[PDB]
Amino acid sequence: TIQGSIVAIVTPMLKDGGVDWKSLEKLVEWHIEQGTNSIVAVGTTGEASTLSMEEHTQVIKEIIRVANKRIPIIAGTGANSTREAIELTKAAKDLGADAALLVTPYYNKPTQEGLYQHYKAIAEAVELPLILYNVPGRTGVDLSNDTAVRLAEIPNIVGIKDATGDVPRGKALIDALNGKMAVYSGDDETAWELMLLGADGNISVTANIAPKAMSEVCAVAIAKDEQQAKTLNNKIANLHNILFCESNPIPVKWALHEMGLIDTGIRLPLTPLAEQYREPLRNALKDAGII
Amino acid sequence: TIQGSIVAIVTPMLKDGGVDWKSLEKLVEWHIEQGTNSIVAVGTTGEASTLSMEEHTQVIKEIIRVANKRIPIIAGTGANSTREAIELTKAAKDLGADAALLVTPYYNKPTQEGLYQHYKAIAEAVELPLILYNVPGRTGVDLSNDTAVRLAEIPNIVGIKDATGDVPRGKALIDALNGKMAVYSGDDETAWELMLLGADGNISVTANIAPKAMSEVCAVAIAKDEQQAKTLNNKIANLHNILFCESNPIPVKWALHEMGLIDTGIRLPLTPLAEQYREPLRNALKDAGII
Ligand SMILES: N[C@@H](CCCC[NH3+])C(=O)O
Repeated sequence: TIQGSIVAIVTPMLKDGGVDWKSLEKLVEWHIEQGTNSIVAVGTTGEASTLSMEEHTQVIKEIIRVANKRIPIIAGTGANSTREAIELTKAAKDLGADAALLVTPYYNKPTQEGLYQHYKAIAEAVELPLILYNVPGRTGVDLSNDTAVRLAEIPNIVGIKDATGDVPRGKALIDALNGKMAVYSGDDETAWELMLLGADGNISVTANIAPKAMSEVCAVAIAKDEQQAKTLNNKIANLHNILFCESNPIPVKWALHEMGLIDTGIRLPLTPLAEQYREPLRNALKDAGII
Repeated sequence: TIQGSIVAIVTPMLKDGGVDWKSLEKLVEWHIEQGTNSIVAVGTTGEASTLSMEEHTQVIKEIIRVANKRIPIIAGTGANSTREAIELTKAAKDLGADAALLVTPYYNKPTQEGLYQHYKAIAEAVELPLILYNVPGRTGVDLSNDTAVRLAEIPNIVGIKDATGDVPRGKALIDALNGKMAVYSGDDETAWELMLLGADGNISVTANIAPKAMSEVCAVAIAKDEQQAKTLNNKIANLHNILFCESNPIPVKWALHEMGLIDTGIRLPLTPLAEQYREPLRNALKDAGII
């Protein structure tokens, strides 16, 4: 049921790396004003990895408070420990989050059965809608369509963020499932095509700097308007490319800085976008009319 | 500079997941007895990602207590947060660890420069020998030989665990380093080859079940006795392959259970060795004279 443009929102930071609450606040308000359908708080793009548990809670709480029930909020609550994922997802629920996005355990490479048992355990432990999140390139594991299909049987497992960018496989996944659970794109550059094939939305990086354009692209692709989905995407297709010239969220945070929306803060081991890409990005933002 | 067989020790668990302190004590004792040259406490093989911070500290504490200065203890203290890694590495230092092993930040994909700044920051914050650890298949990031050479200039960065299993690449690493830091194998199958090439040791998974054998293999290869290192390694070569039928430490823990040394405990998302693999493992263990 949650659909359209879902922004994986950055966690604005002060020069020293402290969370910049006033920028965070303005961003959320802007996304709501601009058309953004919902926000994933503290996901990969929001630097889940470098924020303390206390900061995860603080950030989730502020985004919910500022949203004021106008759009649904998803809390990023993934962990590579089943026990810890349970704790983070429970905390998200108690905070009133509408759903939780859970990346597959990264680094420790669990088996498919383990991924199955991991998710099942969380779903039975916390009574909240859970969205799976597969991004093999970052985690070391690949949650198969088959395993996702098995998980779709659990009532509170309501979707999956497929960041593979493998359109054929995403379509295969969509078809293998029925409205059993939703499928969200996690790859901005092929998102439009995924939604045209039935995905319910796009958990976007690009929606961070072009919330309305992406808002529109999703509405149109979900309505199966291929031609208008193609020409509305072409206008921002370049953005989809440069926002990953270095690992996300490095580029998108610098973009947001060139837009005057946030400061340069960014936490190690991540680093400020290398000088090498700042100008080509400034030009990409101009070419798209962002600035 | 630590040299030889360095066991990446498992952390024994009771059926319900609780750390089996008694078995751990017995294993540490056994390793010292059998010829193990060093122990890595709470590394990947020790399920560092599913142990609480307190259990982390406790495992290091116990291993150090039992070892009683007989052999150097390395503490696994890697994190994908620079702040977090410094905290864990200071802790290890204050606990009496001889060095710390830090895997490259996983999941969040820092740049090469981010990797350099991450490790540099930790080196300067904690006066303790640090060993880098590159295992691209688990982390989603590959610390290049160039970035390694850079880091080797730093006084207390004393070594690198190269888990690529790419010997020619390791040859190039050993050569480019000009001795500035040690190189350790993180791939049991090719460890004897990397050591014959100049590696100072093997942070081994196999040493968990064949410590006497891996200890001689290491000493002989480090001495550059190619014929004896090959024939000694040939006797345990099938183990290096079987111990990875599923993701480590899933197989080595079960092997150790078949040996009657530990219980079946393992924490989700990890799972006990799949049935189909238990017998073949038992046989390899029998052929190697372990069982
Ligand atoms: N630590 C080893 C274990 C994985 C087991 C593969 N089946 C690695 O990085 O590859």
